[PDB]
Amino acid sequence: ATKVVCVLKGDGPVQGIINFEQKESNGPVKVWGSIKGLTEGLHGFHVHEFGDNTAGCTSAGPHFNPLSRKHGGPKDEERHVGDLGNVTADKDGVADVSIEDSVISLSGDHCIIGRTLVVHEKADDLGKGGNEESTKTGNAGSRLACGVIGIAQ
Amino acid sequence: ATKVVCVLKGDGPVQGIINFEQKESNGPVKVWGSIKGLTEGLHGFHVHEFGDNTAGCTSAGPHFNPLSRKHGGPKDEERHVGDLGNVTADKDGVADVSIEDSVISLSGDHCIIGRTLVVHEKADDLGKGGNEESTKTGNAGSRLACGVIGIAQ
Ligand SMILES: *[Se]c1ccccc1C(=O)NCc1cccc(OC)c1
Ligand SMILES: COc1cccc(CNC(=O)c2ccccc2[SeH])c1
Ligand SMILES: [Cl-]
Ligand SMILES: [Cl-]
Ligand SMILES: [Zn+2]
Ligand SMILES: [Zn+2]
Ligand SMILES: [Zn+2]
Repeated sequence: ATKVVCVLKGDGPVQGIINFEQKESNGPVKVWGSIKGLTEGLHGFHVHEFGDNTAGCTSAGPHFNPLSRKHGGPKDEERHVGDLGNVTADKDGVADVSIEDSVISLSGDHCIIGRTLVVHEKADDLGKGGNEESTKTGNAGSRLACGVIGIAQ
Repeated sequence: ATKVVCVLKGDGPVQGIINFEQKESNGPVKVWGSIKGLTEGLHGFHVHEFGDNTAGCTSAGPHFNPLSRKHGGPKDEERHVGDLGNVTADKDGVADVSIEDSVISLSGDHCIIGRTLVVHEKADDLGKGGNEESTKTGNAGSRLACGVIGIAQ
C-alpha cells in the first residue's frame, strides 16, 4: 500500500536507487534496488535522522534513533530504527539490495519518510567492533552517497 | 517548532536551498531561502506529489493535490496544496524566497514532507491564463531544479 524511494548520490562516483514498499502499516518493509561504484565487500547501510542535504551527506546527522537505543544490526532487539546493516558490492562494484525489515516503517510511527538513506565507506560492525564507536556508528566510516527518502506513486 | 529543508538541483545551472518552518501545528509555514541560475522574472514554485527523483524532476508527478482542487495561486481558495505561486529572479539570476503560506503544513494530510519542491522554467499564471492547462499546471513549463522535502534539525 505505501511505496517510497531514494536516489543515492554524493561527492564521489557512487550512485543508487532504493525502493521501499510496505503492504500494511503494521507490516514489514521490503527494500530493494541497486547501488554501483562501490568497492567490493560490505558497506554500512543506514537511515540517518535528518533529510537535510544542505552541505552534502554530513548534514543528515546521526543514525535515526527515535527510541534512544544503541547501535546494532537489523536482526538485533538492541538497534537504532535506522540500522539496516550492510549491503554487499560484487567485484564489479554493484550491490543488488534485497532487505526485509520489521523495525523501519513507511506509516504510523518510526517513519523513515523525509529522512536520509546513507551508504557508507566501510563495513558496519553491527555493534561488535570492540570499541566505544561500535555501539554508536558501527565504525562504517564516511558517507559515500545519500538521498532523502520520498513518497512514490 | 518544526523545520524542514529542500536542496534544489537539476540538469542545468539552477540550484537553491529552501527552508520551511512552522511554529504551531495549525499555523502558517514560513518559506525562505535562495535560488540562483534563473532567467530574470517569475518562476513557478510548486510542491509536486511524489518525492521520486529517480529520473530527475519528471518523476515527481503533478502538483500535490490531496484535496482534489484545480490549480491556482497561493492566495486563492481554489488551489492545490502545493501551489506556492512564483519566485522572482533578479537580473543576476537570483531569487530571494520569502513566503508565508497557510495551506501547506509540516504535519497531517497537508504535510509536504517527502514530496518534491520544483522551480519551473516559466511564470505560473496562477490559473488565470484562461486555457485548459492554466487550471492544472499554470503553464509554468519545464522543471529546472527540484529536491525532496526533508526533516531538518
Ligand atoms: Se508530516 C509527514 C509527512 C509524510 C510522512 C511523514 C510525516 C511525519 O509527520 N513524519 C514524522 C516527523 C517526526 C519528526 C519531525 C517531523 O517533522 C520535522 C516529522
Ligand atoms: C496521508 O494523510 C496523512 C494523515 C496524517 C499524517 C500524515 C503525515 N504524517 C505521517 O504519516 C506520520 C506521522 C507521524 C509519524 C509517522 C508518519 Se509516517 C499524512
Ligand atoms: Cl555515521
Ligand atoms: Cl508541472
Ligand atoms: Zn545505528
Ligand atoms: Zn510544477
Ligand atoms: Zn497547482
